[PDB]
Amino acid sequence: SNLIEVFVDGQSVMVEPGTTVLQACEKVGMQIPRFCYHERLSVAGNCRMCLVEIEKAPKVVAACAMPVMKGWNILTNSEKTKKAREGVMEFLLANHPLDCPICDQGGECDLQDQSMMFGSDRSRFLEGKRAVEDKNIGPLVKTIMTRCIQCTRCIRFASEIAGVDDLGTTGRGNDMQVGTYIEKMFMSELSGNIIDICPVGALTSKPYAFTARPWETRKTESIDVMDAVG
Amino acid sequence: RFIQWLRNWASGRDLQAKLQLRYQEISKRTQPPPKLPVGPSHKLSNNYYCTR
Ligand code: SF4
Ligand code: SF4
Ligand code: FES
Repeated sequence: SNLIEVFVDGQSVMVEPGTTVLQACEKVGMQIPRFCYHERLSVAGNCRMCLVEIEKAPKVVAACAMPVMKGWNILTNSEKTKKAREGVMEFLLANHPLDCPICDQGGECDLQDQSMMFGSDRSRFLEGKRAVEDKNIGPLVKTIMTRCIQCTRCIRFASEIAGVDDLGTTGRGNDMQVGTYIEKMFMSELSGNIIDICPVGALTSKPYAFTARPWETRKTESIDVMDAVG
Repeated sequence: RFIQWLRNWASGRDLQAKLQLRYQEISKRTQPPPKLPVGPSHKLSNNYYCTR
């Protein structure tokens, strides 16, 4: 009742009528690459990394924002999907500078755990690499806005849960930027909690800045006691 | 000389295959700067992933 069997790689599963292709393929234990998407946020689509070749169609669709019709064959690995996940993640790895000796998210960036598995082998660009300038906002958010692959993820968070309407999009085409037009500081509750959301190492912590790389720590779970909600 | 042929009566006679390469006709040095060819499908427009 209230379901459609969709053959995800030729294998049945019953979802709600009106869910997403991403949640369907994640239900059967698979990962499609995720840049312009978050579960705890709204949904946009302007990275165009999830691209699956749907069966009985010459075109390619993106799994972020579309419903699922009567049961398709969501052909995950094809000889054309790998001509797309290689495709998009060759452009955005060009207009970007050669950091990571010094990029402080250097052990967990999503241009670094996608780029071994998916994507191409070498480069053919071979000169270019625009370089914008940075600024300061508060004494907590160490700020390199050069890297900033414009996935529109920090931007919606101002309209999301933290209701401070502060950020925007300034520019057109190749040249757009993310930061505040005026030099207004941005600080309230949750204001230091953006540096987890930024999926590359363009945003990071100010006191933590230059200490140690994230493959030497020992992750032990615990609880903080500085408030009554735990 | 007379100490020479006593080495040539004993255990045959070699006179050329010395146990040292310390003399001449050991390769001393090499001049040119090297450059390496980059061959195996390193190029573009056909060399392309999902084929390899
Ligand atoms: S901070 Fe950088 S990575 Fe994060 S949403 Fe803005 S442009 Fe994209
Ligand atoms: S954030 Fe990504 S692209 Fe930038 S230096 Fe780190 S791994 Fe490289
Ligand atoms: S993954 Fe966000 S649009 Fe393709």
